[PDB]
Amino acid sequence: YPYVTGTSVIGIKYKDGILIAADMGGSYGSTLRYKSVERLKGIGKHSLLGASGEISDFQELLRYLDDLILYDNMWDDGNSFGPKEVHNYLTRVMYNRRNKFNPLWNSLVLGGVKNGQKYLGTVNMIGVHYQDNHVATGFGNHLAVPILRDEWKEDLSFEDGVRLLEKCMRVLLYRDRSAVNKLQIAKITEEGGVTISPPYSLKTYWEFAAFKNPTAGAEGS
Amino acid sequence: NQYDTDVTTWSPAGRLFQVEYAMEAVKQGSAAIGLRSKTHVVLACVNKAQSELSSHQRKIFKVDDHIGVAIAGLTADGRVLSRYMRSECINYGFTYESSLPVGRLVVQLADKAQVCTQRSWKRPYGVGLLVGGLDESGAHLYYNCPSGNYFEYQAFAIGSRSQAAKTYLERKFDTFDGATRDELIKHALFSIKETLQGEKLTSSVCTISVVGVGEPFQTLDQQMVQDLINS
Repeated sequence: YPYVTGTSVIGIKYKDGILIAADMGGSYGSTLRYKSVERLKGIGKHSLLGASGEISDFQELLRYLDDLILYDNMWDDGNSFGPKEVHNYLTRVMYNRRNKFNPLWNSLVLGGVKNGQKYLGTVNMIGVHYQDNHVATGFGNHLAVPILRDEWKEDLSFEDGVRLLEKCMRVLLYRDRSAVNKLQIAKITEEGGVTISPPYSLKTYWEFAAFKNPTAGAEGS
Repeated sequence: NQYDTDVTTWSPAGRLFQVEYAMEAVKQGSAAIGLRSKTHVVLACVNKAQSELSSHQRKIFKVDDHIGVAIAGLTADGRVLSRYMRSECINYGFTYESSLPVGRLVVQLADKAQVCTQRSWKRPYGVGLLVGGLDESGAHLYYNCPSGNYFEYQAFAIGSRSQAAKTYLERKFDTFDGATRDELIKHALFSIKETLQGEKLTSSVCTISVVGVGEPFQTLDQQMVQDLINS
């Protein structure tokens, strides 16, 4: 069963690089046990992934990928895994562990840029995978892919990318009940490398007259 | 010689006579040539016409779209190793969906030969390979040896009567660096001509194969090779 689980991890391929956002919450049933669980990591030189779902399993996937990437690096023969190979390895491991009826309970968003070809893709807890311009997991797949599809552009700027991604993440924060206001945006680019935003919280709006007074009256509401 | 008869027994001089002999197997086999450029690797083989009745056997094996082999020595061990490399490249493709670099495949192959070289009750493979394929850094030529050592070369000739080919390549390897595909093929034909004791230039005796940065591994046909020698 999933015990300590996280939530949506949206993804948006923008000009000159890739952006991924994910709140810092790990919930335990209904409680938010944890509110500072960095759920985005940088993998190798050319990659970056976030995970949703069980946080123990995600921490294990990090060990798998760290051994993979260290073994890859120690060769020093001048070729390394780009986003594509890393994502394919992730799909293979997730599917294999599904075949054992012992799944890794996570949903993985992995993306990155290598040789000027920027890749972004996803993997499910049962091996379902696809590579796209913008991906999401969990409720980010209901409440964020509509707005991502609606507003994504071929050459989205970095600031426009951040503002779109925050639009999505705020829309989730309004209506997910599993999401904490803390969150991180991760930037990966060619020749800059991965760069993870410091944690922060988004301003939210509640002062609508209909909210203040459901119905309307001097006494009732 | 008391230390001669087993793989695990170091002689007082520090020599594994069994591995030395396994390396004698390749020096006795039919000759193979190999030579490269920044982007292309040519694998040939002076495959003998022993009799008017017999034919030869396939020595230059494809392994992947981008890696080729040219065994030398016990053909059965060569077949086993080529099968192994083929399956290894296919596994790499299955997992990462990309080409396995040559530099890594050769090291894995050398580890296989070594682990055979170490344990008792086993024997060194007794076949030496000229492996050449592709990598992000271009195209490479390697020589696996039965002893578990491996090397990277600009051009190398192994098998019987290779000195005739080596003494030629020594005087031309320095131009291969940027030479165009056809220049490598012409050089390889000349090399095969040198090792050809009969000195007869015919398409039947020698086989050629080429792999390049955008040229999947392929074996030049009898007619095409005959056309080149006719030149």
